Amino acid sequence: SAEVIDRFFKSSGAGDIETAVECFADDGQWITPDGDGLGTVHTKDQIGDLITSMNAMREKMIASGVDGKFESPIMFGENMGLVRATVETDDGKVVNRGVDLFILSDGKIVLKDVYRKVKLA
Amino acid sequence: SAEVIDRFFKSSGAGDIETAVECFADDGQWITPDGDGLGTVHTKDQIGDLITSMNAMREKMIASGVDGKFESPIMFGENMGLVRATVETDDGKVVNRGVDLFILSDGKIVLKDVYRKVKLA
Amino acid sequence: SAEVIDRFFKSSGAGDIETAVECFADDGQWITPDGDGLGTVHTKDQIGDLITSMNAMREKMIASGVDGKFESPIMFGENMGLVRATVETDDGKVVNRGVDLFILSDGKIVLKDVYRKVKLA
Amino acid sequence: SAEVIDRFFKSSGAGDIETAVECFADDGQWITPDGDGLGTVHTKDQIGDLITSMNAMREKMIASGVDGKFESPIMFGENMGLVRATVETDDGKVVNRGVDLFILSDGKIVLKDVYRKVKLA
Ligand SMILES: CCC[C@H]1C(=O)CC(=O)O[C@@H]1CC(=O)/C(C)=C/C[C@@H]1O[C@@](C)(CCO)C[C@@H]1C
Ligand SMILES: CCC[C@H]1C(=O)CC(=O)O[C@@H]1CC(=O)/C(C)=C/C[C@@H]1O[C@@](C)(CCO)C[C@@H]1C
Ligand SMILES: CCC[C@H]1C(=O)CC(=O)O[C@@H]1CC(=O)/C(C)=C/C[C@@H]1O[C@@](C)(CCO)C[C@@H]1C
Ligand SMILES: CCC[C@H]1C(=O)CC(=O)O[C@@H]1CC(=O)/C(C)=C/C[C@@H]1O[C@@](C)(CCO)C[C@@H]1C
Repeated sequence: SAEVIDRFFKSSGAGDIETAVECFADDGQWITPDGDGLGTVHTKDQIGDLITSMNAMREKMIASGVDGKFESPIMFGENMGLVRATVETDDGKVVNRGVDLFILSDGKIVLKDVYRKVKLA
Repeated sequence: SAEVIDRFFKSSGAGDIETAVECFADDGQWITPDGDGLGTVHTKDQIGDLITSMNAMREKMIASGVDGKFESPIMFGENMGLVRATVETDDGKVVNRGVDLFILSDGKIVLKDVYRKVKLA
Repeated sequence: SAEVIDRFFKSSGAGDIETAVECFADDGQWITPDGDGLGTVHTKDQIGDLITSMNAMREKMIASGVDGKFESPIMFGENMGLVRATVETDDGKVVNRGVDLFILSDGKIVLKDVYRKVKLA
Repeated sequence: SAEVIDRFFKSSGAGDIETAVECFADDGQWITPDGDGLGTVHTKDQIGDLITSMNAMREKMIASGVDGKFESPIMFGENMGLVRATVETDDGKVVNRGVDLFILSDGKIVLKDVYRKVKLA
């Protein structure tokens, strides 16, 4: 169900690193679209740092008049959720859009990945 | 459910600006595929004007023998609907096609966005 | 439901022009991926001829060792079905693939369109 | 349902060639993204060899520090399942991703196909 995805967004968006991390199965992975290949894999014990570093990135974006807006997850059965994301300037300009994929197993996240429109570095 | 999406198409297609606007949550956004970026964001109080201006555009299209045809929304659970759109000439020629995304929250539209085949200016 | 889509494939695949045509609403359209634009629109009374001409095309393909294989439609609620198509040579070579979109209204087809991988003329 | 897809992954991943093969209808096809065209068709009696040869390929990949990870299938009704695949290096680098399509009929696989991001030879 969507509860673990909701919990993840709320806790990770406030810096409750420990709650956010615990949304992931011990074998779960969070794939970010950076690095040599199509992405970089983060395991559960890499994910707390990742959250912290993405929060710091978000603050720089905000200071520039840009921020991401995440919609409530759309569930496809119990084990998959799609989250629409839109990155917008305060002037009303979409600068990026994408979909966060969540694959769940047993109420935990086993895969978080993103598909984005603009391949930002 | 699809009722608010249906209400939106019927009212906005006839110029009932006030009913159409009220289909959107106060925090909702309607993204149009124009502007510097991947689109331009319209908030609820920008949406009435937008409807009026798109109706005027539609009349110019019709006078040229071109018009858009929208299918009934296909629901994915309660909170997402997809609307197929086809732009056709009176001679039977598809000139554009796309999908209108609706994300709902609490019976209101929180995101209307479009994906189109031809990136028309 | 899928019955009208199944009926359409069975009847149109055997040349029962009248049954196939009657699967379409009077306002339905069948879009083929040929012509000046992204496709060409066929109304209900253009569709019988279209079926005949596509059957004749299919026979030429078969004589060349190529044929299309259609899977059973995958339903998304009552009013949308997706049909996977694969075009294969008798030597085991996929030469095209795509998805037939069916949008239904009231048990009739209101839109049949195709998305294909190879933009064959 | 997903049972036949699960059975197929478990048995084919261990070399139980006979169980894996019997997951396919007698008319089923497994399409691999190699060959002259958009893929190559394997019938039921070609599929055992295919499994063996893909296992041997997998062992070479593993010896290079690369392996594929398959998620549990996401069902769309009874007759379609999507399986997310990610190919990763042991250093945490996604090198390929895709989706395995399964179309079922009567509890058997009638079509297995893949869509991949990187068109690897
Ligand atoms: C993992 C890739 C990140 C990108 C996507 O996933 C979709 C996209 O294109 O934009 C994203 C970047 C973005 O704009 C924001 C606001 C990231 C913030 C983070 O958001 C949380 C809630 C986790 C989800 O990322 C905690 C952080 C504050
Ligand atoms: C917001 C982008 C507009 C495009 C799409 O969304 C999908 C696409 O490619 O074509 C569209 C343009 C089009 O052809 C029409 C008929 C617009 C009319 C408007 O339609 C209403 C019902 C609202 C929905 O747009 C009120 C207006 C009369
Ligand atoms: C309308 C576009 C046609 C293409 C698609 O729709 C998907 C695709 O890429 O290949 C198709 C062409 C094809 O290979 C066949 C076998 C057409 C035969 C016709 O099939 C029937 C059953 C109607 C459905 O087309 C009656 C005809 C004998
Ligand atoms: C049929 C195309 C193969 C590719 C995909 O399907 C998705 C993708 O991009 O990567 C795949 C290649 C891959 O990395 C692995 C691990 C193949 C192993 C095989 O996996 C089993 C379980 C069958 C499913 O393939 C038995 C074999 C050991």
